[PDB]
Amino acid sequence: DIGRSSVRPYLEECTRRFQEMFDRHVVTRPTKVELTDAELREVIDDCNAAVAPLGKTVSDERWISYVGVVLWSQSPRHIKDMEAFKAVCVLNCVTAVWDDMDPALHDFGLFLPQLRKICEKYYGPEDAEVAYEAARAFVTSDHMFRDSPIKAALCTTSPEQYFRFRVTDIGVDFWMKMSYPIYRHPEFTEHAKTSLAARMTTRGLTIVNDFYSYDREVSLGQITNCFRLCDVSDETAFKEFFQARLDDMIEDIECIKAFDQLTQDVFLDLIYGNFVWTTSNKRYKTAVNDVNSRIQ
Amino acid sequence: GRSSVRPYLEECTRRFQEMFDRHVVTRPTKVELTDAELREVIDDCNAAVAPLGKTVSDERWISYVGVVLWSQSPRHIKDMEAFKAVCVLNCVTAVWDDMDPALHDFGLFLPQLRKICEKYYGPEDAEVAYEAARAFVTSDHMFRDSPIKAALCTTSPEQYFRFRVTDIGVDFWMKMSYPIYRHPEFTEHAKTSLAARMTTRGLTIVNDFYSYDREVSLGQITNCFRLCDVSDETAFKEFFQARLDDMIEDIECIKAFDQLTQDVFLDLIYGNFVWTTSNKRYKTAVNDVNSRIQA
Ligand SMILES: [Cl-]
Ligand SMILES: [Cl-]
Ligand SMILES: [Mg+2]
Ligand SMILES: [Mg+2]
Ligand SMILES: [Mg+2]
Ligand SMILES: [Mg+2]
Ligand SMILES: [Mg+2]
Ligand SMILES: [Mg+2]
Repeated sequence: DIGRSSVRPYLEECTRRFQEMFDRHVVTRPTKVELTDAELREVIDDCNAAVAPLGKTVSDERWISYVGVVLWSQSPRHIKDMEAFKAVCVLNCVTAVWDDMDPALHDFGLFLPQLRKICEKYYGPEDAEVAYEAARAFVTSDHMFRDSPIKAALCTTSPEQYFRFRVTDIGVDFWMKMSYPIYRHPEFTEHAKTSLAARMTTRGLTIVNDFYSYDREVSLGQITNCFRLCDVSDETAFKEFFQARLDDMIEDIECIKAFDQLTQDVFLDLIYGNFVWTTSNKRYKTAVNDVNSRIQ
Repeated sequence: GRSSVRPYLEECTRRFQEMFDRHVVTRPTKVELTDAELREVIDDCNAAVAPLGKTVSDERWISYVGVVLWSQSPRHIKDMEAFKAVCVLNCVTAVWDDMDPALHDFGLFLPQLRKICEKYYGPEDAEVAYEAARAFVTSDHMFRDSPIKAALCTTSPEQYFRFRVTDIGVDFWMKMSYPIYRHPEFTEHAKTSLAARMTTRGLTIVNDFYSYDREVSLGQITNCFRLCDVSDETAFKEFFQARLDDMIEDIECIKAFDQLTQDVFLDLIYGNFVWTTSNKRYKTAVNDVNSRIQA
């Protein structure tokens, strides 16, 4: 129970083992994108404008905590479109607010038009439609699976059922479909649109996020977390589960290395950069705080 | 030795059927097209593949189209124009799947896919259907001799079925079939591809078993039974049971979806099995309705 309410006893060791895995299997360190003050302010003002119809104010410190995943987990050496980068910054942030909101305040009529306005600001006409549909599908999925029997079944049955749910629910399909304009790389664009890009990266993103967001999520009655599949109060069982998940991440990373050079660079910067950001995000460091609290 | 699953044909067919009777129960049913409807479908198919220069016989079309007739969910059909579109799109992209890639002319074929979608679908639905068709034929082409395909199909079942979510065409299927039903929940699962991911393994394991002999003889590697030594009876049976286990788990989780959506999901998997066991394409290594379409 309370023994199952936290992965704190494993925090240091799992962090060390995560990093050791990346040093061995990815090697290349992720890179932080440095926005100018003008760029950061533009992103944040677009974020505020988009969530203002929903009546909640979001502090700069909160936005900065949301945006760090984009700053850390894109692929700076391959960036060609900084407008598409800023779009991903904004879209990520405003839908992370949605992910944190009480569903009672999920106003599709007010929010969906703001998502379209973002896409139309930053993307060409064709890209705007691809990014928008993926944003729409992400916020719709997050809404419709709150207290759903489907989510309960897919999250409590097996790791295979759980990660299949997370391809969409964690947002990585959305991410790939709004991020391919950053790179203008033909192969990457196709893997993004088939969702093979998302499926290749789902476990490495999800396992890392689930470990560090476990304590917050169980305190909030949130069940979408693979470590609820094991008794985290049982050290031996946890260790076995955790090794199985490292094995999952490793197999994925090695198969990702079969993709073309630019595509695998982007895929691996995403997985490894998310890890680096996750270990520095105060959202993931106490059960409830001013940057991870539920938005009432 | 590993060239054939023929020794297991009878047992595996019986066990598939037993599994379905225990876990699905509800039988699929065949859509009966009128003569005019079937002729409209076949005319559109021929018109679409005509620019590619290879004639396709009525018998071959009827072979391709059976999967749509058997694997939709007739109780819930509301839009027979969308149904006919799925018939045409399935068949013409099946021809593409059988073609030598030297014959893959995107500039001639892609506008034929758009013309089909624009005939049968509303404007939003036509874009969704067309994008999925484009994605399907581009994937089939770009993976024909790709190291990515080798890596995903030789590493583990997990990597293989991940590749099949697109390659077998099921994501395509869901995104062009939701208009048949106009069921709001089904439409969203189609668009997230959750629908496709729930049904991939039950469709792929069946198709792989019955297309193994043909595929191995053409040097096609996209088949999960190449992950086991099919010449080792003990190893095969262990592998085959693990695949039955996968289908069973998927089906039991599908039953958590809403009633109509799960009817559609399970009719797809079980109807595909019914059609596969009566399609002559899946009965010899090469015959006149499964031969490679070479240049
Ligand atoms: Cl949750
Ligand atoms: Cl193949
Ligand atoms: Mg979430
Ligand atoms: Mg969350
Ligand atoms: Mg989380
Ligand atoms: Mg194929
Ligand atoms: Mg084939
Ligand atoms: Mg096959």
